[PDB]
Amino acid sequence: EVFRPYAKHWLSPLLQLAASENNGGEGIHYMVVEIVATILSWTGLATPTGVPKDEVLANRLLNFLMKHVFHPKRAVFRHNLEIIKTLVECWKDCLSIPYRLIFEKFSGKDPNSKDNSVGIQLLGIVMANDLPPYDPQCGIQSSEYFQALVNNMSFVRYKEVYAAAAEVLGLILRYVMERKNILEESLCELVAKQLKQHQNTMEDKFIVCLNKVTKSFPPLADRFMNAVFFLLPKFHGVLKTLCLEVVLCRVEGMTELYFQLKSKDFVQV
Repeated sequence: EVFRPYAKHWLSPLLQLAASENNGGEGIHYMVVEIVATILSWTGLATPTGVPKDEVLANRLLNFLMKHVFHPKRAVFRHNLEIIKTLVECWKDCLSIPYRLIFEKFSGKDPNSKDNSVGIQLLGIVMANDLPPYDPQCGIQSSEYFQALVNNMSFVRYKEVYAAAAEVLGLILRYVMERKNILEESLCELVAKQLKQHQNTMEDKFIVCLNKVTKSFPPLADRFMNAVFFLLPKFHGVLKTLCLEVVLCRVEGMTELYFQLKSKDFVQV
């Protein structure tokens, strides 16, 4: 409260101490956690984008944050992602997005692990405010950048990679087709191709992926819902709720639909 009125010129030095590498402890440690839990309780009175030095310090802050958010045990990991989410929902204006570093997380070709996931959850964090990935500035060669992201659904060992992956590609398609873009169909037919290849050996993976996409971008199901009509008696149990939920996704555009739901024996289910 000594610093609650007098806070407007009190954001640079603590962020220097925070985002500096030498900080008395590695990782997102207790000092920088209480720094961010302090400074984010300054809404309205304080704003960082009035100087570009605070912008590059905020980029350095979130960059070092990105360098250290794994921390194997679960509760502090969710705490790390909570700190990330709070920063990019409070400040989020001078924090012009550092891409070209999430590629280093989700581009890990080891198809027997779960190390790739942190970049995907971060990708959901940065995206589902408003913001699109693949800025023109980051030199990633877009096809590779999106191909390595969309390959993540054959990673069928842990759910934490591919469930989150399909769930954020739904958000990708939703944001890139609410407003216009050239780069839409290059990814839409890409994720269509990925589902087209993965759909034929493992079916529950296909149906969970389609469920997660239809959470945010509906109409991709129509080119598979006829095959979901094909496999409507092929599942029984926990998968069936998601099986019927992808049906619920596309009903209002549909026309006949009751002959098919009838012919797959609606009364007993």
